[PDB]
Amino acid sequence: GAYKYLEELQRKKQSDVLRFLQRVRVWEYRQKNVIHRAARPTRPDKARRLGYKAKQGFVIYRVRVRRG
Amino acid sequence: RPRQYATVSKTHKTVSRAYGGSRCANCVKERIIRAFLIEEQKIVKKVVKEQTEAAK
Amino acid sequence: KALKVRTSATFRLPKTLKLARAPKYASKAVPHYNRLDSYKVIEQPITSETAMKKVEDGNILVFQVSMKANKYQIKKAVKELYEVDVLKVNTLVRPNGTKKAYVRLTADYDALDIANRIGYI
Amino acid sequence: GRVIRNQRKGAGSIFTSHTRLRQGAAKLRTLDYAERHGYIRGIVKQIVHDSGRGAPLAKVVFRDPYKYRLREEIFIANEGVHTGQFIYAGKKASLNVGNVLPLGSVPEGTIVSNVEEKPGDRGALARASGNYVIIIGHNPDENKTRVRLPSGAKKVISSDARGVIGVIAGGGRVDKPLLKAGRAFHKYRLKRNSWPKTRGVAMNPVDHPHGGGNHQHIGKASTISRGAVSGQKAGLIAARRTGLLRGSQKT
Amino acid sequence: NPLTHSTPKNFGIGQAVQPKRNLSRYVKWPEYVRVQRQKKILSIRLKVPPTIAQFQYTLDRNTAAETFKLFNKYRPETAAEKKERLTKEAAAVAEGKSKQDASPKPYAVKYGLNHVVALIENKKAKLVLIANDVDPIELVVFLPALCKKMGVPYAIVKGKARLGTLVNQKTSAVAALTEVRAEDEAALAKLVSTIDANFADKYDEVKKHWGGGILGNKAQAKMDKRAKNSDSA
RNA sequence: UAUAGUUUCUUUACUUAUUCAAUGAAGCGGAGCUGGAAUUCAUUUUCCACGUUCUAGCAUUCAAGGUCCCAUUCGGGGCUGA
RNA sequence: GUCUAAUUAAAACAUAGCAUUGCGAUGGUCAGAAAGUGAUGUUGACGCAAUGUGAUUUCUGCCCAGUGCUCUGAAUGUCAAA
Repeated sequence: GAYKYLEELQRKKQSDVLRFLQRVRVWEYRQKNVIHRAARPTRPDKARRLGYKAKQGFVIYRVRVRRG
Repeated sequence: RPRQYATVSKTHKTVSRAYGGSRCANCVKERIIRAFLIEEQKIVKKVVKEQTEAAK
Repeated sequence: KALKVRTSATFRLPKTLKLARAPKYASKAVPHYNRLDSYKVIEQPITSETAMKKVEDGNILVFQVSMKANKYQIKKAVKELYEVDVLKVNTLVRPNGTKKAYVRLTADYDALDIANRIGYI
Repeated sequence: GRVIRNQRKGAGSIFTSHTRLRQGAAKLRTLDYAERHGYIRGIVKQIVHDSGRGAPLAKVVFRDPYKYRLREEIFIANEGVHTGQFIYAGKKASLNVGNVLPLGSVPEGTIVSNVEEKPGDRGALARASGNYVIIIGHNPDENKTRVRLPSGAKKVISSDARGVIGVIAGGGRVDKPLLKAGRAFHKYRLKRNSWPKTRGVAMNPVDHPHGGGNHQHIGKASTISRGAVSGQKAGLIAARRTGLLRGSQKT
Repeated sequence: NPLTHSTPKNFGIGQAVQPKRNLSRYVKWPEYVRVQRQKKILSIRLKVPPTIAQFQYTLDRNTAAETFKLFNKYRPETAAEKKERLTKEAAAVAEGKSKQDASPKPYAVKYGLNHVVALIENKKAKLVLIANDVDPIELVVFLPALCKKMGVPYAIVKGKARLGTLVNQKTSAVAALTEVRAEDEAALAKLVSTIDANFADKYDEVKKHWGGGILGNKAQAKMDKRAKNSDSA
C-alpha cells in the first residue's frame, strides 16, 4: 500500500519537502482562477478517505476563498 | 451632401491633376518641389559622406 | 528539431473543426402547418358605404386582416384566392384592434365584378 | 449631522470633470526602441486650445516603424513651438526646443517640461502653463538625476526618464485678474463643479463643523491634524505654521 | 537584368518600415503556458530538498533502450489474446478437465503502485522502475527510500507515458519485475549491477545534497560580470 | 582575548513569492563582426560608436538585388539582404 | 447675480480680489461592506483639495501664557499584546 505513506507524509507538513511543495502549488493555484476545475485531485489518499472513486462522474473543483 | 457625392459622377468630385479633389494645386506644387529638392540634397549628403569616409 | 516561427506577438485562438448537427432525433417531430395562409390573412371583407364608394369608383378592395400579416402576404393571398393581379397595398390598424387593407388592382380587372362575384356588395 | 460637501465630492456624480471638448490626454510618445537607442522625427501639424487647460496642445504626428501607419500623439506645447515644426524624440537627438531628450542626455541648468518621474508613464511633472523643471546635476553611476520642481522642491529620478525641452506655453495666465464671477463661472463650467464656494461659518452646524452660532465664527481652531477623519477636515490640514509669511520659506 | 535594380532599404531607426521578424520571444502567451513555464522555472530556482532532485538524475538512454527491450519481452497481455486464452481454457476444462492449469504460467511485468509497494515490502521484486514526470510527486518520493531499506534495486527512468506504452496503458508511474525467465536473468543481473552503481549506491550523497538555486541567463551573466569585476586581480 | 556550536538583533546583497506601471507584450541580456579611441611591453587590455537633422513631400504588397533548388510556364520555394 | 416655492429679497449668500494651508503621484482630499474598486484625473503646483476675508484706495499693530496644528528624539519617565 501507498496511501498510508501518503497520509503520514501529508501529515508532515512543516517538513522541508512539503512546505516547498506547498509554496509551489500555492503560487500556481493563485495564478489560476478562483474556482477552477481539477480533473485529478492533489491528495488522492484524502479524496479516497472521503469518497472519491476514480471513475466517470466524480469531479474535483479547486477553489480558494478570502481569509479572515 | 455626402451621399449626393455618391450619386454624382467622377467629373464633379475630382480634377484632372494628381492629388485631385484632396489637395490644393499650390500645395501640390509645393510638395513636388520639396520632393525633388530634398532628394537631390540627400544625394549630396550621401556623396559628401562618401568622399569623406573614403579619404579617411 | 527547432521551433516554429511567429511574426506577430498576438496569440489568437486557433481555428477549429466546427461540426454541425444532424444529431440523432428531432426537436418537435412534426413540422407545424403554415401559421399564416391566405384563409387566415384574409378574415372578411368590409362593407361600409365609404369602402363601397371606394370599390365602386377607385377599383379598390377593402379587407379586414390579421395583425400578423404584411403586404407581400396580402398580395399573394389575393392573387391566389381571387385569381387577380394587384397593383399596390395600403394597410392600417383599425383602432378596434384589427388590420385593414386597401388593395388596388390593375385596370384590367374590376373590383365591382369580383366583389359581386364573391357575394357581397 | 450631515455628510458635508468635501465628502460628497468623492462619489462625484456632479463633481466629475467635464470632459467633452478635451482633445485627448496629452501624453508623450511611448518609449519603445527608437527613443531609447536613437531618435525619431515627427512634425507639429497643429497647435490648439484644450478646454479646462490654459496651456495649449500640439497635435504632433510621427510614423510607425513597424507599419505603414501614422500614429498621432498629443504634446503640451512649449514656448516657441510652431506649426510645420520637426520634433526630434530620442536619445541621440539634438538639444533644441520641442525635443524629447532624456535627462542623462541633457546637461545641467537645462530647462525641460512634461517630464516623467518613472520612464514609461508617458508624461507627468511640469505639464501646466509657464512651468518648467530645472536639472541640477547627475549621478550616472546609480543613474539618477536631481531636479528642481516648480514648488521649489528637489527630486531624484531615472536619468533614462524623458522630458520635453523648454517651458510650457500659456504663461502669464494668472497675472491677469478676472474681475468677474462670470469669467470664473465659465472657467469652472469647463473644468468641473467646484464653483461657487459657500462658507461653513455661514452654514448651519449640521452642514459643516465651522457652522452655526449667533455670529459667523469658527469656535475651535481651523488647524486640523492629518490623523483626523472625513468630516473633521475642514480648514488647514496638518498645517505646520500659519498666518502671513514673514520672510524666507527657509526650505 | 538591365531593368532589375538594387534599392536596398535601410531598416534603421527612422526609415524603412520594419519587416517581418520572428517574435517568438516577445509574445503574449496565454495563462496556461505562462503557468507551466514559470512553474518549472520556480521549481528550479527554489532550494529543492534532496529527496527531490534525487529525481532529475535519470537513466541514460542506452541502458534505457536495453531495459525497455527486456520489458517489452516481458509485456502483459491484451484483451483479444486474453479472450482466446480463456476460450482455450474453457475447451480444456470441458474436455480434459484440466484444473485451470491447462494454460501455462505467465511471465509478465508487474504494474500498479500499491501492488508494487506490497511487492517490495514482501521483497518479491527483482527490479523497480520509477517515473520522474509525476505531478503529485508524493506518490513516488518514498519508493526509493523503501527500495533501499528493503535492499531492492530501483531506477528512475524517463517517461511515465513510456511505461504506459510498454504496459498497454496511457501511464503507469511505476513498473517492476519480480520473476523472469532464465533466458534473460543474466542480462537482468548485468543491468541491475549497472543501475545499482548509478542510483542505489549514491543514495547517501544525493540524500545529502540540496538541489536548485539556479538562476536565469540574464542573472547568471550579471553575476559573472560582477564576480569577475570584484575578483579582478 | 582566540574558539568549534546554538543563538538573537543591525546592516547589506539575490530573485521566483508578493507589490507597481506600460504595451497590439517589438528588439532584453551575453557574445560576436566592423570601424574609431586605444597603450600595447606580446598579443592584445580594454572603451566608444555599430546607417536618419537646412526644408510642413514620400516611405506599405512575405523587399529589390545576390545565391541555390525545382522542372519551365503561367513560374515556385529556400538562404542571404536583416 | 442668488435664496427662505405658500408670511422674512435683506445689511444675509455669492462675487471678483487678498491671504493661508496640505500635496512632488508608493501622493493630498474624498468615496465604497469588500474588491485585480473608484471621484478629483482626458489631472500634475500659473495645478488639485481645504479654509477664512470680501471691489478699489489706505493700513493690517502687541501677545505662543492657555487651547489647537506642528517639528524635534540621545533620554534612570510612562507604556499593550507577542
